[PDB]
Amino acid sequence: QDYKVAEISLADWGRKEIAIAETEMPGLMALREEFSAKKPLQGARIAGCLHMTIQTAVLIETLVALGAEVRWSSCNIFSTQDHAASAIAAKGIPVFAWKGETEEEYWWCVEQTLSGPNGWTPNLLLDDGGDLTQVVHQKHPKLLTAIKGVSEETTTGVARLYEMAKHGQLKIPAINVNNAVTKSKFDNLYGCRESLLDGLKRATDVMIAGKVALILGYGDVGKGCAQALRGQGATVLVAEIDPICALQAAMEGYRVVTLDDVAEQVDIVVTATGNYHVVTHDHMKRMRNQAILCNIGHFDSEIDIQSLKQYQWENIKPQVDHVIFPDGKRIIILAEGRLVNLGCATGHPSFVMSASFTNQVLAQIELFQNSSQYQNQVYVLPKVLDEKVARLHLGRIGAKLTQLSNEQADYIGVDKNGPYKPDHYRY
Amino acid sequence: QDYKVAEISLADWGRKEIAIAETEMPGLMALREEFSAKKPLQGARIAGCLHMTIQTAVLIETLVALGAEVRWSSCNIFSTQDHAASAIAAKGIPVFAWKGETEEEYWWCVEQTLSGPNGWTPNLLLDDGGDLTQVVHQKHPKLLTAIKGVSEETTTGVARLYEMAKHGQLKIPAINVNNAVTKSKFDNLYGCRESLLDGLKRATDVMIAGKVALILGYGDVGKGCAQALRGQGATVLVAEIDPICALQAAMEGYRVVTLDDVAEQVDIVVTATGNYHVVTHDHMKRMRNQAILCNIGHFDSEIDIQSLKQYQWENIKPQVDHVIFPDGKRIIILAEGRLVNLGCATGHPSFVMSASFTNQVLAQIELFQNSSQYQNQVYVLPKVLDEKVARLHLGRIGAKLTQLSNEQADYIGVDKNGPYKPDHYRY
Ligand SMILES: NC(=O)c1ccc[n+]([C@@H]2O[C@H](COP(=O)([O-])OP(=O)(O)OC[C@H]3O[C@@H](n4cnc5c(N)ncnc54)[C@H](O)[C@@H]3O)[C@@H](O)[C@H]2O)c1
Ligand SMILES: NC(=O)c1ccc[n+]([C@@H]2O[C@H](COP(=O)([O-])OP(=O)(O)OC[C@H]3O[C@@H](n4cnc5c(N)ncnc54)[C@H](O)[C@@H]3O)[C@@H](O)[C@H]2O)c1
Ligand SMILES: Nc1nccc2c1ncn2[C@@H]1C=C(CO)[C@@H](O)[C@H]1O
Ligand SMILES: Nc1nccc2c1ncn2[C@@H]1C=C(CO)[C@@H](O)[C@H]1O
Repeated sequence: QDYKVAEISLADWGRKEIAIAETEMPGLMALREEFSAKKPLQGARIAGCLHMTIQTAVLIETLVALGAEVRWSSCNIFSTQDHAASAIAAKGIPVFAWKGETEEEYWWCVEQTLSGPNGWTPNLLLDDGGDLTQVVHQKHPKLLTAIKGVSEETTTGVARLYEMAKHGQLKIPAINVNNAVTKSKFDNLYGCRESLLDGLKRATDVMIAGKVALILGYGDVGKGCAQALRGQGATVLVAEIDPICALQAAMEGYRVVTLDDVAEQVDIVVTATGNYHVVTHDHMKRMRNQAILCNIGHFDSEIDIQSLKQYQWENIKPQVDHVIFPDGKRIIILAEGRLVNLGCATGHPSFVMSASFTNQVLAQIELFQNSSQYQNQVYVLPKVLDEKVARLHLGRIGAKLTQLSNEQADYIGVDKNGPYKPDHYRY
Repeated sequence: QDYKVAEISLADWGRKEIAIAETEMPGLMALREEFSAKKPLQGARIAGCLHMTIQTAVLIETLVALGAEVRWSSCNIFSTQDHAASAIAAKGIPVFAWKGETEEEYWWCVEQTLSGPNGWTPNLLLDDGGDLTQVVHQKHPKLLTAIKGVSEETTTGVARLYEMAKHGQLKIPAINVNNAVTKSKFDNLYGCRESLLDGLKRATDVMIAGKVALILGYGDVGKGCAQALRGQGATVLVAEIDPICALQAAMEGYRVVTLDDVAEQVDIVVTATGNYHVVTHDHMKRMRNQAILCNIGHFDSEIDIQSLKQYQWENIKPQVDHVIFPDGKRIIILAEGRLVNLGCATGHPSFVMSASFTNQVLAQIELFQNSSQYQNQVYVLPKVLDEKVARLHLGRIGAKLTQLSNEQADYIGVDKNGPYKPDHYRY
C-alpha cells in the first residue's frame, strides 16, 4: 500500500532490466561489495527526489544494501520509467512516481517521501534540481532541524543552493555532486552526447544529416549535444553568453550565433542553458514549418511554452506535439519543453549513471557519518574519492592504468596512490 | 652589439611574418590599443625566458609598446625562430637566442637577460618552464629582492613553483598563467592539436592514416595530440596514471594501455606527461624498425635519451636522427627528445599564442602595479580577465556573443557583464 506506481505488474520487466544494468554499473556494485556487510548507512532515512529510471533503481537498492531506508519520488513529471518504479515498489520500497504526472501529483509525490508510516521522517535528502530541498526549507522547517544534509545531482540544483547560501537561506550542509569531475565531465557531457540523440529519434525519427541544428549554451551539456549532432552530419550552430565557452565552440569549428539572427534558418533547436526563456514566442513564430524544438536543461522554462497556449495543440504521440500557428505553419515541441532525453527516451545509459550515482552514495555516507564536521554551505567531495569513482569504472571498459615509480611520483610531486592533480585542475 | 642571433640579415623576413602575425593575434593588438598611450609598464624591466618564435616577437613588442624594457632568451635550445630573433634584435631589443644552442650557450643566454648595460637589472621575470626562475633563486639571490614577481607560462614551470612553495623556497610572487582557462584549455590543447602533427610531418613526412600511435599522458596536451592523430586516421592508444584522465580517454574511444605491454605494436610514440623516463631503454629496444619517437612535454627527460648514447647515431637532417641498435634495427628520434612542435616545426600558430600571451601581458601589468598586494605564493588572474582574454579573440573568428537580459542574469545569479561561472568551473 505504501507506494504509488502506474502498473505494479511491470515489475518483472523492470527487474530484468535492473539485472542487466548492474553489469553496466560497476561503481555501484563495487560499493555494495565494499560496504554491504558493514552497513554504513544503517539508521539512514533518505528522502529522494530524482528521476525514477532503471538507473535510479540500481542506486536505490545500493543505498538499501548499505543499510539505508528510503522514500523516493521523481524530480520530473515525464522522466519516470514505470517498470523501474514497479520493480522498486514490488521490493517493498516506498516509491511515488509514474510517467505523465500532473504538477499537483508531482508535488504530492515529493511530500510522500517526507512522511512515512510510524512517524518515519528523513534525516537525509537526495535531490536533483533542488525541488525537494526547496519544499523542506520552505514548507517543512521543523523537519529541517533533523536533516543532516542534502546531496545534489545537477547544475540547476547547485545554482539554487548557491542562491540560498548567498542570502543566508541554506540551513543544512549540502554536497554538490554535479561538480565531482566524474559527474560533470562525464554524465553532463557523454551522457547527453548519447541521450539527446535518443530522445530526438524516438520522438520524431528525424534525419540528423544535413540539418541545421542550434544548441543554446555550450557548457557540459551543450558540448555533448553539439558533438552528438555533428557526428551524425548536422551543421551545428552554438549560442553562448560566456566568451570563454563561445571561444571553445569556435575552436571546434562551430559557428557561434544568436537565435535572434538565425531563427529562420534552423531545423532543430536544443536548449541547454539552465536559464530562462532563451527561446521566445517571436523565435518560434519565425521558425520554419516542422522545425523541431526541445529542451535538455533541467526545467522547461528554458522555453516560453506559455506563449503557445494561444494556438491550437495537436498531439502526434505521447510527449510529441504540434502547435499550429495562425498562418498554418507547425512546430514540433518535445515533451512540452521538459528534458527530452528522459521525457522522450530513457535518459543517460547505465554505465555513466553509475559514475554519477557512485558519487551520490559516497556523498550520503559522508553526510550520515560526518555531517557535524560541516557547516550550512556547499561542499564537494575530496579528489581521492573522485579518483576512486573513476578507478571503479576502468575495469568494465578495458582501460589499464599505468603505475608511477617512486621517482616519477616525486618528479611531479604526488603520492603514487593519488590525488594526482591539484584541486583547481580542470581536466 | 647588445644581442646575439644567428644571422641578423634574417630581420626583414622575420618582420614580414611578424606583420602577418599581428593580424592573427587580436588579443595582443587590443592591449596595445588600450594601453600604449598610458604606458602602464613604463619602468618595467622584464627578463624573459620563453621560446623566441614569431609569436613571442609580437609578445615582446607588445610589452615594449606598453612602456617595458626587456631582455630576452629562449627556454629551449631548438625552439628559436632565427628570423624572429633577428627582427627583434634589429629593433634594438636585447635578445640572446638561436636555433641549435648547446647547453652551455643556453645558460649563457639566460644570464644575459639578468644583467644589462648601465647596471640594468630586471624587476620582473617572464618564464616558461621555470629555468629563469631557478637561476635567479639559486644563483642571483641579491637580484631576488628587487624582483616584484614572475609570470609562468607552462604546466611544468607551475609544478616547479608549487614544489618551491611547499618547502619555503619561493621568494617572490608568481602568477600561474598556464591555468588561465584561456591558456590551458586552448594553447595546451588546440595548440598541440595542430603543432604536434606539424612537427611530425616536417621531420619525417610519415603517413598518419593506418598507423598505431601511442600518446603517453592525457592531460591538456595529450588530449590535443590524440585528437590530432585520430583526425588523420591513426589508431590512437593512450597511457595514463590518473584514473580520471584514463576514463576520459576510454569514453572517447581510445584504448588505455601501458607502454610496457604495447611497445612492439606502436608506429609512433608521443610523450606528453611532464614526467621522467616514461620511455625507457627496453621500450625502444622493443620498438619496430623505423618506429618514430618524440616528446612534446616541456623537458627532454620524458625519454631516457642517455640510454642511447651507447649506440651509433646517424643524422638524417637537422633534429631528425636515426639510432641503430646492435641487431641493425633503427628508431627515429625527433629533436633529441626536445619538444617536437617547436623543435621540428614552429610551435603553435599565432592565433592561440595570442590568448596565451594576452594573459602574460596582463600578468605583467598586475605584478608591476600591485605586486605589494601579493605574498610569496602562486596566484592565478581573476576570472573577469580570463573572460576578457576570450572576448578579444571572438571578433577575429566571427563568433557572436549572446547578451543576457536582466532577468536571465538574475535567474542564474551572475552580473550581465560577468564573471559568468563560479571559480571552480572546469569548462
Ligand atoms: N538532461 C540531462 O540529463 C542533464 C544532465 C546534466 C545537466 N542537465 C541540465 O542542463 C543544464 C545545463 O547544465 P550544464 O552543466 O551544461 O551547465 P553549465 O553552466 O555548465 O553550462 C550552461 C551554459 O549555458 C550558457 N548560457 C546561459 N545563459 C545563456 C543564454 N541566455 N544563451 C546562451 N547560452 C547561455 C552559459 O554560459 C553556460 O556555458 C542545467 O539545467 C543542468 O541541470 C541536464
Ligand atoms: N610543446 C608545447 O607547446 C606545450 C604546450 C603546453 C604544455 N607543454 C608541456 O606538456 C607537458 C604536459 O602538460 P599538460 O598541461 O598536458 O599537463 P597535465 O598535468 O594537464 O597532463 C599531463 C598528464 O600526464 C599524466 N601522466 C603523468 N605521469 C605519467 C606517466 N608516467 N605515464 C602516463 N601518464 C602520465 C598525468 O596523469 C596527466 O594527466 C608539460 O611538460 C607541459 O609544460 C608543452
Ligand atoms: N537515466 C537516468 N537516470 C537517472 C537520472 C538521470 C538519467 N539521465 C540523466 N539523469 C540526471 C538528470 C540530469 C538533470 O536533472 C543530470 O543531472 C543527470 O545526472
Ligand atoms: N609558437 C610558439 N611561440 C611561443 C611559445 C610557444 C609556441 N608554441 C607553444 N609555446 C609554449 C611552449 C609550451 C611548453 O613550454 C606551452 O606552455 C606554450 O605556451
